[PDB]
Amino acid sequence: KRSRKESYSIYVYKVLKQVHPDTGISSKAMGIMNSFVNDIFERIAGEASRLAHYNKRSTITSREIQTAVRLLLPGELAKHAVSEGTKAVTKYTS
Amino acid sequence: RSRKESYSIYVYKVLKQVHPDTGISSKAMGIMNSFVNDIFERIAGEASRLAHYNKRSTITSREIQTAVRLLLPGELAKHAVSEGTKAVTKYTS
Amino acid sequence: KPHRYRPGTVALREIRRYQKSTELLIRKLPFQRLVREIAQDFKTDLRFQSSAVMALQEACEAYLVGLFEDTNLCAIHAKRVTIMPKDIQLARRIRGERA
Amino acid sequence: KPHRYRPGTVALREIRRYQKSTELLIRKLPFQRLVREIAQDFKTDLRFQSSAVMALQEACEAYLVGLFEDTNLCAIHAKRVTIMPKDIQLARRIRGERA
Amino acid sequence: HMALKRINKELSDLARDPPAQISAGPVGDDMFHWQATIMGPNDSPYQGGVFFLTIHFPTDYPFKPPKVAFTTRIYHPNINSNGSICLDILRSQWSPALTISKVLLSIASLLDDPNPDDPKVPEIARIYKTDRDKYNRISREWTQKYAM
Amino acid sequence: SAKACTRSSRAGLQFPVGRVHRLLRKGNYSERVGAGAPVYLAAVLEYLTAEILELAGNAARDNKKTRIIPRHLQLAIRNDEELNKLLGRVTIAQGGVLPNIQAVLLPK
Amino acid sequence: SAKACTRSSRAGLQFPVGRVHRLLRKGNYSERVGAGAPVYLAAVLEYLTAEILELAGNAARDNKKTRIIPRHLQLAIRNDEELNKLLGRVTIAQGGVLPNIQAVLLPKK
Amino acid sequence: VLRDNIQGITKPAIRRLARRGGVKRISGLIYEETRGVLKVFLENVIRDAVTYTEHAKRKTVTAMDVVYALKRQGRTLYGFGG
Amino acid sequence: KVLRDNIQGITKPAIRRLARRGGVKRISGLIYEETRGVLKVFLENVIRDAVTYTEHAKRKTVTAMDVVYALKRQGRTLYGFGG
Amino acid sequence: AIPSLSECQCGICMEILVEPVTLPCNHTLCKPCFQSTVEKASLCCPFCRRRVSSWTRYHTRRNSLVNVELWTIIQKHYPRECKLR
DNA sequence: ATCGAGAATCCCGGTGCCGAGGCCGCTCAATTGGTCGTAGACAGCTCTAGCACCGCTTAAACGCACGTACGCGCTGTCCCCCGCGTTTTAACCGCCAAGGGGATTACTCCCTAGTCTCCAGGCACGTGTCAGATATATACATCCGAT
DNA sequence: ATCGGATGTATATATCTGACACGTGCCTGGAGACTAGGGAGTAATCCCCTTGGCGGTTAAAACGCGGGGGACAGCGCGTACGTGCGTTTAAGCGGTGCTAGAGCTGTCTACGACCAATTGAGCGGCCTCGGCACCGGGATTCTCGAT
Ligand SMILES: [Zn+2]
Ligand SMILES: [Zn+2]
Repeated sequence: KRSRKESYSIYVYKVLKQVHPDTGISSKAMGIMNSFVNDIFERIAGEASRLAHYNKRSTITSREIQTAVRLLLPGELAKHAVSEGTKAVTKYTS
Repeated sequence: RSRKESYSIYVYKVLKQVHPDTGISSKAMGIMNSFVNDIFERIAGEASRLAHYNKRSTITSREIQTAVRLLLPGELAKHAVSEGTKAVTKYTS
Repeated sequence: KPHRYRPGTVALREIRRYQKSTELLIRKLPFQRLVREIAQDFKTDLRFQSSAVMALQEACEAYLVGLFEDTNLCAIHAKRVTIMPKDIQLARRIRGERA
Repeated sequence: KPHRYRPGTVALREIRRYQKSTELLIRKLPFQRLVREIAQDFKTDLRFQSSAVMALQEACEAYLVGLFEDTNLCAIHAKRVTIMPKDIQLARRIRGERA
Repeated sequence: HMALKRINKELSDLARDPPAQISAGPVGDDMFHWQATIMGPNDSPYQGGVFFLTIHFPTDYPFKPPKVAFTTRIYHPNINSNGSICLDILRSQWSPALTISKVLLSIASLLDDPNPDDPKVPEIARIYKTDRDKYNRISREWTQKYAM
Repeated sequence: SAKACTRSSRAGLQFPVGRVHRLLRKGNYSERVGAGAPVYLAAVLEYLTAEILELAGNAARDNKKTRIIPRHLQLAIRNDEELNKLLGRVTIAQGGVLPNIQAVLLPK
Repeated sequence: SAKACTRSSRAGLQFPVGRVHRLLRKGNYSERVGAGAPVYLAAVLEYLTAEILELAGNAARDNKKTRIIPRHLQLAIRNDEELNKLLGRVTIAQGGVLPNIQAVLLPKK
Repeated sequence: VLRDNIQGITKPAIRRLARRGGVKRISGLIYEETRGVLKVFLENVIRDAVTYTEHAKRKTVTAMDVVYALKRQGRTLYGFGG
Repeated sequence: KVLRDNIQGITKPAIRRLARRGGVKRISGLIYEETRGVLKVFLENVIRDAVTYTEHAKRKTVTAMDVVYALKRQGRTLYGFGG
Repeated sequence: AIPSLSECQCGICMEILVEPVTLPCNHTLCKPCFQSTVEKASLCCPFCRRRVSSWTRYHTRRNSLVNVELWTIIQKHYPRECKLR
């Protein structure tokens, strides 16, 4: 058989079945969504890495990710994303 | 105190190689330091990305050569590739 | 007696038609041949995946459409409706492509 | 009887003078005050290294000089010599700043 | 403040129109700590089971969920030995519009129909899925000695 | 939160915390990766994905369709003030362009 | 070579090979770093530095000065076609602009 | 060997792109300028795509090389991988 | 010690000098307000990132390196001030 | 018609509406309650669980969150309890 | 201001096909439990430079007036895009056929990381002197009104 | 086409001052030698998918013609901007004092890496039915010549 290749298809589909329970998605649209998720992951991770390097640290904590989100996302996408991430981290820890 | 590393002395050596008479002020040397750091970061990042693309875990001299070919324009790229190849060949023996 | 539309009313219909669709506007074989010619100029005896040529076509068409939008704005700036080579040159120069 | 230059020659003289030099054309104290005002709009109780203000002034003057070059090109494109706000708006749009 | 008015209104509703088989009240001097009592559902192997639990209110209410914890323990896939409850209303899909009556009714309804998708104690859920009679007899054995 | 349940469900997410943790740790970003970075990053990614998908589904519904296609993604992205700014240098394949005819060109 | 001199002298460079090796190793670029990568990178950096310095010194001599100031670096960078493309989006502090005036604005003959 | 294939980008094929760009009227000298700028763009992208191909020691240009070159030039493309 | 309406400190002669360095021979009368707005927008965009960088470090002074990092992040590299 | 006092009670704080906001689902509630449920709750409608993230982003950056047609009625017809609020 | 003929676009109903969504088998990547070295969180002290004030020049900003040259509206000519009909060209589709090279697997060896020891290259600090800026006085190129 | 003032710019000379180029102490980072293990280079095999060729049919390209609308040049008006002068404002420079916060050092405790056994989440392959594409007929709606 072919070698295994990972993707974000099932998670994007699970997210889609929450906002719109009665809507499907094409294969090309799923490819575009996977590319978008990969691109944003790379952007945020790289900004966090540089941010941690500037302060002579060795760890990428949630603070570096928060500041990277603040730097990268536009006006209020940043506010809402920071709120969601803080909510998720607080819910995970306790 | 603290010790801060910089490319000042090597830049001065190169300057005295090309122009034995001219000096260089402080702001120009700071600009040269910034330029060297910027080019280092560009080439190193491109080489790392090339290594990641091919599922390698090392940065050899051919990754650096391909990064140089990608970044620099035509004649600059050709001359830089020649200089790097010559330096590696002279160093290995 | 034969019915003719006034000059300009069939151009707007085409504008509305082609901004509502998503297909590619260049024929596939001539573009593929041009891509192969340029590539064989770079390195001889090369092979292409079909997806490679399709991606190249997508990118080229998007670039040309954007350049034509900027060219149209440049033409309208000088109180014209006809786009001319100087409009393309000015748009490219301001965008920083040729300087 | 008093001697005065025809309108335009002193403008060219200033063009030649200010393109030959390298100093900063904006007075430092007003720019420092404006930077401090914007910063306190962002975060209160902030202090500024002098190098920070100097770097900000350098960047802003370079940006404005480039924008004025683009504005001059846009103005000449429409068979004019005065730069007008629409030239600035078109230059900003084509560069993608305002879109 | 606002949370005080909210909790007083909740208590007033609870006193005026108490639900069926659930009784809640302020256990301590402060209104933040509460005690609740739940009776086992009629169509279940939990007959005769009375359960006491504690309610701890977070400082910001109702924008954050309350903490309900069993004083005793029950043999259910969604309840561990410490008394924690695994219900989506409690933590995941909590909304400020919900009231104490709704969450207590949901907790009571959990006993009739267990949730096997994400149980707190996987082994007992697997035992129940293997055979219903064993799960019923074990639950009855625990509840005939510890519930009362 | 209580243990003995999946990390993606402890935080109430759908995107994988473990996969993102591995990608951060093996991605040549930093020497060490904290325990709370993957949760935050997964939350941000899921928020962005849901935000785009909601508008895409609305655009699909406005066409009496029931399946999202790249045209709907382009329509959703380019009509939003912040999503257009975030994805400004990005080209969506087979997405077309927004209908926009300058008012000067219209007949008078 | 003889494997007895300094690494920069063994490779024939003026830029440090050991420092570049350390910067590549500690910079979070790859898990492993080869043995000939720092030499190649140092050679490229030194070549670019020498080119820019030569052009700047030529400008300074044409200006009857014996000290490169940022104006001379700006002149050298912007006059060249390859360097200006490599450093197109970069701003030089205290560098100024090249003198040019559009032919339309000049006085009528 | 192939030669003179830039004339396969015909006049109607350029008029369609102009129409999608929102252009009502077109002069007669536009087509040659468009062909020239398109050739420049294609050369710029294909050079880096072939460079990526040669580094990997392959003889076929995959779509991922084109995607990587486009991302390298600040023209990120969605739909073909990455 | 608040500051108010300081953008009027970017006087008309300064804008004329900047235009002259840009190669402009004749200037309209409404250019100055447009230039003031553009300058304010650019300053806000840069200073926001500078302040974000300085708060991530738990500092209270905006150093030159924060400004340089913000400028590089925005695609406008600046030489001669470090890094 | 004129809404009644009981019908104008916020379902979150159980008090009178101050600066009401109406979601695209025609559910009205207090502005402080809306901000608190956006920041600390799941960022939806507290009643029907309709996702209102994009609507919030669109309307709060231009200060258009607050209902104005009904705010005048609330502030005009019932002054005393708004004053003590 | 309008009526009407010719033409393009949108609506609606029926048929069909292929690809999106669900199910099954399985392998490997994530989970859990335990241990260990070190990164960074915190307290304390030093001392650098960022801030605030005061007084004196005098340079840059401001306000006003005159006039001219450039922006803008209008008219007229002509020629070059546009819309439509006809003919020629080759793109596109379905099909078959061969083989190049991409992708996976197994084996081996040698190249790089990690550790310890040692020493000299480069950094910080201190000092002299000369390259460049400034003041002052001519020489010459250039501009503008008048012939 | 000249020619005179008149103004601004460029050239030569003295001088003096602070930044650049060099020298010295020292200490921290780089060089030298050695060992262990996995990463990558090489050889081999399989089979996917790339390239090449034929035949047909028909959608798109190429060519030509008539003409109308738009590009471009010439004119006239008047208003807004340039140039110059006198006056008011606040930038720039120096000098002093104070303290807030950046920077560095020492302890130590908890968080993150590493390793081994284990199992269920997610991936690959199969299958089927419904959503969307397409065709054909009719209703709806801009368009333009003629009033
Ligand atoms: Zn309320
Ligand atoms: Zn609702």
